[PDB]
Amino acid sequence: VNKRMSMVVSGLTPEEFMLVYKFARKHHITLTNLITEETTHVVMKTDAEFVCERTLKYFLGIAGGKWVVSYFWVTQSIKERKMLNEHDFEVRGDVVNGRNHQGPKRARESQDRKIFRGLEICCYGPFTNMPTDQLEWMVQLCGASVVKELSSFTLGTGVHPIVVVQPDAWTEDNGFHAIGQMCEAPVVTREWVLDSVALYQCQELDTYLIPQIP
Amino acid sequence: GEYSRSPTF
Repeated sequence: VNKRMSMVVSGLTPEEFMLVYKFARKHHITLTNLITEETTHVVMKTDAEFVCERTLKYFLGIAGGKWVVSYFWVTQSIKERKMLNEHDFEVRGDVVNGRNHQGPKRARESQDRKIFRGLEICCYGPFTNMPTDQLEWMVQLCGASVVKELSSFTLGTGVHPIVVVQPDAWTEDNGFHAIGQMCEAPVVTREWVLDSVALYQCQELDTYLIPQIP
Repeated sequence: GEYSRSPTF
């Protein structure tokens, strides 16, 4: 009714996850395996310096502005058997985008100023290892307005259109270069979003832009 | 299949 503490995990072996479950059980702690607004805390497997790989849950918890923390929180909490403070075991960074980019931290604070605010996005098919609808959710949670087809781009002039795709995901079709024809709006890779999100700050479209053909 | 792993990026 007022406050709750649900959880998910990610990057965990089955094996490890059981000692999680155990703890959760112990401390009257909710735990789901599928993630939502309801989720508050998000546990990740890390290195000693709280650096982790980039799983889908990783990305989403940050976007949500959720408490992203290391498994070592638990192992320690277990060691003491005692509810240790989460804050300390917050994630500093990840493998790709720096071991201490403080992104999740930044997410938590920078809520008033959601990175993709003002932006219309058509997560244009196709993709892998995260379905569009998820990707779509991700950006909504970073302020983005979301579009379902190319035509449907609201036009003019405050609003910014942008197109995202996962090109390698295109079976026998180098067709992503034509999109420049389908609409004049920018075409960028997923990478942009992910990295934008990983740091919680909207990135330069340049690096991630995608050649087009007229 | 007793599997299986979380995807990375």
